[PDB]
Amino acid sequence: RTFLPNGNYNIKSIFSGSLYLSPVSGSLTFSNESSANNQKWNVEYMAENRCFKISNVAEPNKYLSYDNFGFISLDSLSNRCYWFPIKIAVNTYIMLSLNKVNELDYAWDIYDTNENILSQPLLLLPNFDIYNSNQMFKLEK
Amino acid sequence: NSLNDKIVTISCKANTDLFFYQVPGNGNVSLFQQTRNYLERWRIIYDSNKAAYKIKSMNIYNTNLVLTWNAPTHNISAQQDSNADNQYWLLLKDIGNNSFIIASYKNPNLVLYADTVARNLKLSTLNNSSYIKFIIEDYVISDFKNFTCRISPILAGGKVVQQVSMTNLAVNLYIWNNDLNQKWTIIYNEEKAAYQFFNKILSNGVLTWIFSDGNTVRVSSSAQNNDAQYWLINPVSDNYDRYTITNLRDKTKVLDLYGGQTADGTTIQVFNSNGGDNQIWTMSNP
Amino acid sequence: NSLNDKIVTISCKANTDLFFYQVPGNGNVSLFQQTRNYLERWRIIYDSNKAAYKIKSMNIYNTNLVLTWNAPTHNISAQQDSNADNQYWLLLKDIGNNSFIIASYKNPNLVLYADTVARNLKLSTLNNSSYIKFIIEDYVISDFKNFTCRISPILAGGKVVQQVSMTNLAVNLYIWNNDLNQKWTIIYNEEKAAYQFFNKILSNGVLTWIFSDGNTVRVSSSAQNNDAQYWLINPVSDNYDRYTITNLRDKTKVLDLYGGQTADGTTIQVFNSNGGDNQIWTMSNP
Repeated sequence: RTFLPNGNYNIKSIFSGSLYLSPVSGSLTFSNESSANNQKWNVEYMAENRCFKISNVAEPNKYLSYDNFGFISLDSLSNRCYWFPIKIAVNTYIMLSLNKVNELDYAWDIYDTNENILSQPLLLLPNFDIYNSNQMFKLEK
Repeated sequence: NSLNDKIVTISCKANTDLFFYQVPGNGNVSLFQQTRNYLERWRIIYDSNKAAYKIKSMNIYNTNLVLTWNAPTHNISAQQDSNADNQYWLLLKDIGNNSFIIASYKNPNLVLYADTVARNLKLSTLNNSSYIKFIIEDYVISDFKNFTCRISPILAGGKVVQQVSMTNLAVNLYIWNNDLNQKWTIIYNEEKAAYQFFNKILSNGVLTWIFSDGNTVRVSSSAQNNDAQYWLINPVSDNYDRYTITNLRDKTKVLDLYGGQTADGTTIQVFNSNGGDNQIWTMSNP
Repeated sequence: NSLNDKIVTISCKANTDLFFYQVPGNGNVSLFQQTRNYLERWRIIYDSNKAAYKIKSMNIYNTNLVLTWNAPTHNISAQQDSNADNQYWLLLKDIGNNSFIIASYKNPNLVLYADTVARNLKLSTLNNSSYIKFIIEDYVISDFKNFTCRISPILAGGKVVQQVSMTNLAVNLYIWNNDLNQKWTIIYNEEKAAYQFFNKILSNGVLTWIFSDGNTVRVSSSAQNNDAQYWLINPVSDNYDRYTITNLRDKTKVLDLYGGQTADGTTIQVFNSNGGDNQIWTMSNP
């Protein structure tokens, strides 16, 4: 409780309000608010792994995960679908994958040409500190 | 810009026989067997301000189509040239294995990846595998590095340039009976920077000019160097695919038709380069 | 191969004046202004099967220490060599400008990145920013690319090769007074693959082997493409930063002191390439 309570969230980049996490042709990308269930993520603390899993409300047997190419993915449940969030300011988090890649952590990251992310896929890339703008994502309601 | 504006075949490092090839009906790019065809070819365009290249297909009935990572998906396709960020690429020579990583200007964390199973192109993040590494090479030296073929004059074909017999060499023009003395294996030599023309009827036997005879041409066993042996193939850009076989010993010496006689028996000779037409020739699959 | 066993300076494309530097008291690496000292030299070792290169600092005191990605941090240091995966690097050359993005063999996902606020080296994921891109060069070309300096034989370090005055354009040896006729500027013409020596009391007055009265040598207006102006600078490679100055026109004619003569006014000529001392020189800041 208090900290990321189970429920239905929206997921943005700090690079722009007015854009939401959504799946498209099987990638995850930030897109224009559609007020629909495609953009609503159900996030569930699983106390057995002290980590959280995140399902897509409109296809809720599919969870956020990643592939052996860089990308974050929607997939059926897997240990990869487990995430270990770090809050660093109201509603903003740096999502680390629970299980470490080599000796170093990875995170959701998203590229910006100039604080612009329009057509960009969400990927999984090494993390280091709390100071990477791209690694930062905000989860509301 | 070192190779800028060049015409090129990209093949996969994880499969030497697979080429970037554009599929006629629409805009798929696919990894395909060797093809000696415009569809196999791509010219590279540098942009000084974007500091990066785009890759354009020489599809003749679909000009101005270029390699294009589709917005957020994993998919590489060919597209109408908006001339946008998704349509540019950084070319990165590996220097170790001498191949290229091709990374998207749009987001250069992601790189071209060869999906060998399902024979199309995809994106992946950087790693050491050979799925992200690629061979880029001069369309001509690719089409001719090891091509076993027949040669026909620009003047009406098929009459093919052949050696007369396994027993007797020389070199004549004839109508295409399939006898392998008319089948002709051309193989590139990086060091010399030129191609030899082997005969099949007996390998080790290669197409040669002669010394103390200038016009005359024949076949002989390979020798050091040898300067007389070896040749330079050069296209004549247009709808084209018609080439010009030029000797290394004397660069003004081009393979000639001896007045372009169009009948069986004719000597094949070698001349100065004014041509043009007996000098010109095309080459193709048995 | 290509850059194997070669010996090199790395400078940041984001800021040309800062180079990779191995701070001498124990192992760190800093981005630091141009030195011309072993400190900013790095030997490039290839591992043909590892697929990738490692970069070894040339510090005399602590040889066999290389450039090395620290653990799960983003920092980068000079450390003892043990062929560990941290210690290798992919040298991916951008073909647009002739830059290099240098990626970790242990983890390509991220490549090294010039900090330049903290004069420092870290690892970051990729981008189009010039902070991840770098300039790799033969140290000799980097040292004598463009170098305002004084030239001295090894037989007399306190004495200096000079033009005699602004009017009298001959070249002798003289004790170092900080006067302009004693200072030169060395420039690489890369297309020519050789350097010229510009004297500093003259604009475009250049060290020349005047081939006609030769072996004598003096300064002349630069002219165009004389080819007796222009010189190669080769070290005596194992040790001491001492260079033979060989002439372009004639391979076996180098800069010469004319007997180990050492005394004010002694001639500087150009002579047959023998053992040395006579033939060796040393370049250094005014």
